[PDB]
Amino acid sequence: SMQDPIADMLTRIRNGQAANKAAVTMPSSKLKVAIANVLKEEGFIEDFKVEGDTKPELELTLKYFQGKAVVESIQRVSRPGLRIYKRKDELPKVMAGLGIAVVSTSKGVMTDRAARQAGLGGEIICYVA
Amino acid sequence: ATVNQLVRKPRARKVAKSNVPALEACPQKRGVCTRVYTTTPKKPNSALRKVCRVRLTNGFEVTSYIGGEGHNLQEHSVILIRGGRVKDLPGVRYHTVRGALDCSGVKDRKQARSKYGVKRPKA
Amino acid sequence: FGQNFLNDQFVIDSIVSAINPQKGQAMVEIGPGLAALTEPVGERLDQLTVIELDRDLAARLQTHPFLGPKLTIYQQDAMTFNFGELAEKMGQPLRVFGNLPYNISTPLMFHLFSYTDAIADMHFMLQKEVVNRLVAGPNSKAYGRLSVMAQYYCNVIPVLEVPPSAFTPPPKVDSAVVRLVPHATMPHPVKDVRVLSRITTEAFNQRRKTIRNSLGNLFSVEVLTGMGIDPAMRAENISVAQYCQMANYLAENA
RNA sequence: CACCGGCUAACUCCGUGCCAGCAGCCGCGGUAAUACGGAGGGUGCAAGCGUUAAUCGGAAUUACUGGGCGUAAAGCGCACGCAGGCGGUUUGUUAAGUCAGAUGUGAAAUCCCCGGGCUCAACCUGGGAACUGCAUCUGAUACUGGCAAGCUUGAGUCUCGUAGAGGGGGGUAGAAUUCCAGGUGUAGCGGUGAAAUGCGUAGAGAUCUGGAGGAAUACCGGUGGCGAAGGCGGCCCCCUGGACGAAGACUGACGCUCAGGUGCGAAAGCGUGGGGAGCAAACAGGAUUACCCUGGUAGUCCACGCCGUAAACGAUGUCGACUUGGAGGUUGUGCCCUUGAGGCGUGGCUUCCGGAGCUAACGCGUUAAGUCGACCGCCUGGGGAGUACGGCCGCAAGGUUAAAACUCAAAUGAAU
Repeated sequence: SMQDPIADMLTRIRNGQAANKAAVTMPSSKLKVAIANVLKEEGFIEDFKVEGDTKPELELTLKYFQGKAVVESIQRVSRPGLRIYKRKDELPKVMAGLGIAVVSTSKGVMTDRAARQAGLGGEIICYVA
Repeated sequence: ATVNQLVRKPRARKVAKSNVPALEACPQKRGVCTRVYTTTPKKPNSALRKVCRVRLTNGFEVTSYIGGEGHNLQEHSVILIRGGRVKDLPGVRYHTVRGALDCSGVKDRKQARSKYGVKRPKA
Repeated sequence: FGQNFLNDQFVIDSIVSAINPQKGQAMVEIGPGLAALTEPVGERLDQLTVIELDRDLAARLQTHPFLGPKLTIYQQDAMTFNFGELAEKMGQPLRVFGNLPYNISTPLMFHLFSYTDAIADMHFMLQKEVVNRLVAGPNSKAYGRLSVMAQYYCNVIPVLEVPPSAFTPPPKVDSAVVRLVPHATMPHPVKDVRVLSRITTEAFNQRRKTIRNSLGNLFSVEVLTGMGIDPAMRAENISVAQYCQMANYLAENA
């Protein structure tokens, strides 16, 4: 059955980018919304919207520069079968700093650079290049 | 494959088998010659190679090769053997050290003398 | 059609050495053919009695270079005649051997076991499947009628294996050499051999079921209990001596 | 001191003639050998230089970092299911995991950094860093866990129908083969390349009439349908399992996978008792130079037990989500006008092409071998070997779990 919705959201984004879609939709949740906000601030997607009351659905708008998907590679790191946690001076860097890593700390969901700035560690969610 | 399967059963390394069991992790061994004879090689090769049957101090009994041209081995000769197999002679995995114990050096050698126990030509 | 003769010289040294034909014994080697098996008979026997069914071979066989006048040639089928006739002619049991088509090699030994004393020992080369059954014993899958009947007459000993690549147009099967030599005395004599064949044939015709009904067409449970034969064991478990026990009983009684 | 064919830095002459010999691998040597033995010249190390033994590397060749399973080694024959692993969404609380700070400890030596002393170096030595660990206090609350209360989209229940060789039991019908009893009738029939065994004057073979018994269901029939797989085919009744569709109501995470365990499982084979028309291992005969012909037993059939294996194959584990199209088949249903096989839709199962992508290639391609997540099974050069010894199971045949010594430098897949 469905046992990991974060990976499902990432796969929807990846498959939509590969097929030149304009937008993607999925069932919503708080964690998904937080991840979407972090993605938007770094300029990987255009915008996100949530609508619905009893069954909210989250709608994302994808982004292309010039006949090219801007999200080169998105990958899930800590899964239900194996969870990954890192201390502050072990947080990884993606493409030697050109990419981002989504980290869940005690103060919310941020990127690796923001966590390093705030001096925290946490759980690694995904790598986005 | 899966993490759970590996937790239940770890990866296992294959065990290496030595090629020279009669040496028993010793660089050389001493033995006594039981039979000195001549055998033929396997296909595409033609010769009459010289070998010997030797009984070691640890109880094993093996066949060893005698390199160079000419030798003086007979029955009840005490020799020293080392590792190394002969390719086109099935069942031979040890060489005989020339110039040690009852084995003598090769006559008239001038190149690569130290591999055949030949003293430097006092000439 | 085409037959496949023996060409390799390395193999046919063991056969000659194993027979070791001396002077003063009657050798009756059937089907010389190209004399591929009699040419390595160059230690010679000052005589031999040869049998060949074909006149063309017999005709272009009387001279050779050296053969000429040492052997008497018969041109009748070996399966038909009386070997024992040529037994008081010399006065001793005959020593024979052959390389016949496996196809016809079975009926001859059963035509030769009847004449008994006129025969001293044999050395034939047969198929490997068949050789194993001949020397086989109880409780295996190579145990059968052939084993029981042959073991009742003579002793079976394999002599030599021939790997398939020794013959020209080599087949898909392997050949072998066995040494059989008739017993001096019967360990278990039977009045009528045909009744023994009848019992073994019936028992091994239903080889896979218990003898309470495999062999119950003639016997009864309490009878077999009388002779100490378990009525719940398959035919392949019955020893030759036991098979001679009910062979004797079926004639002793009705 | 070792080396000078390639790997690998460094080349010529003489001798020998598949001999003598060399060799880590591939190999060299049968009359001009840069590969064997000597000499001249050269290359690499140097008070040392080579050989042998042993460990890691190269080896991503046990793969946590970091591999695979359609055809190369590798998906259990199929299902149910306990322990275990994993688990939709909202609010509150807790603070176990997790994160942050501090304190105690982590012997000295050694390894690393900056210095100092032996004429230099090896060596000796001062100070620091490190010792990635453990424990205890104080905090943080995003994520996982515990506890409490909810939600309806996952999973189930109810109402009405549809199609189907799905399963168990009992009846019955019509064609055909064999046998029996009657009619008409006279001399061959059967078989083969040709004959023979065989049947017949006690009337065969042929043709019509009546009966007995056993096994299987022509046409429909489909590339069609149903079943977890093995598999399921005349017609009628009784008992019974699943799938699918319409509208509405209800419960409220009740879920997925599954080592040991339990069940089902073609044909052949076995035990106890029946039955026996056709066919037919073995067997008994007749021929011709394998294969053929005439008889014919076990068996094939039924009731009840055992056996537990197949190229049991889509050579493709089960569950869920996402990703351009085109031709067919089969089976439901909503709406309009209505001669409707008339138009507009909406579901389930199934066959063939082919796009991106993937693949060693062949090829797969929304029923994936594409992009991902959860759990399970299995693989590690070829032969020896699915073998031996031991355990468990079986009436037996045998099934299942499962090595090593030794031996070779290959064995293999797709395409040209």
